[PDB]
Amino acid sequence: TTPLVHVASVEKGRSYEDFQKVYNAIALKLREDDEYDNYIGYGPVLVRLAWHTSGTWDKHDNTGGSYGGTYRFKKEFNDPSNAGLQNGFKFLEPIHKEFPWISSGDLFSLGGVTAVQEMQGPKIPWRCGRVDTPEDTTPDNGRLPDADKDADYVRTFFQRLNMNDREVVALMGAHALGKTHLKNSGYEGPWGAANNVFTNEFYLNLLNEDWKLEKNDANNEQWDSKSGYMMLPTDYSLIQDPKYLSIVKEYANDQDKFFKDFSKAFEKLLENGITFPKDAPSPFIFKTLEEQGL
Ligand code: FMI
Repeated sequence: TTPLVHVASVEKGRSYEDFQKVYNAIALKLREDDEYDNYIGYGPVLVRLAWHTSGTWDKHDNTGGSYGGTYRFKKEFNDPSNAGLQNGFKFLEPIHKEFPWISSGDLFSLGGVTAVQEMQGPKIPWRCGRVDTPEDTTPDNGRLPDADKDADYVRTFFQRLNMNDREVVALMGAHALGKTHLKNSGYEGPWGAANNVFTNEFYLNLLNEDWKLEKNDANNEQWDSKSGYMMLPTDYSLIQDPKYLSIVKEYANDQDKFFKDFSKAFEKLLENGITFPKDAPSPFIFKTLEEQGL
């Protein structure tokens, strides 16, 4: 029961070039399967997948986390909190088939990095080495957060993932991506207009839109704006709490600062629970398809 240690182990003989190839395959498929979710594309769901497979981590005993790639097991696969992520997993299936040597954890996390970068977000340094672990290492459902709570809940919840106020506010900025789907979470609507482009729009919308607390078709409360945008109760709590509000304003006024902070927090999130040997490769920074002329 003692807190186990997960040491990163580089996939046998693999290096930067090998992972850039996986990144490219993911990016090329993101470009090809552009019709998904009313042309939003698979970018957003891949980011959510990367986060959900990492967000089960508990700093107290190092259980859960991105290391094991346990989402491939039924218990986690069927977590109500992961409803809808099967689309992301299906997307990665052909990728894993072409590169069977990559671990599940590395693939799930790399999918998130690839999505953010291809959607014009900041570069996210990424490290390889996650190793698949047995089905009995799969964390129980209920470790992922709820969206119907307030700022105090958010702050306390994220302490389990060792994230502070700035890290939490920065991570939530990813909600500029995709949308909520009534069938998956009991919420409906997008947070903004640039559904598949990574920008700081989440913060601008929180501050500039005229929000009204309404009930959706699932009988859940959510904040709506005449522009057709929505915010979860937890999203809105970021402007209700004075400390979170200050940070929201900072990111709404500094795109570069948001990109830099999100990059650090996202990499941290994807690496929580992993021990990287002193002589492990330095983090990889993958070139986008655009940068490669592909
Ligand atoms: C890594 C960034 C990130 C973080 C940190 C983070 C944190 C948290 N998220 Fe969020 N998320 C991200 C990225 C990130 N999210 C993305 C990209 C989406 C869009 C998914 C899609 O469009 O398919 C979504 C969609 C989504 C939805 C709609 C799901 C659906 O109906 O398909 C809900 C209800 C929530 C709830 C919550 C919280 C508030 C409760 C778990 C929360 O704490 N999210």
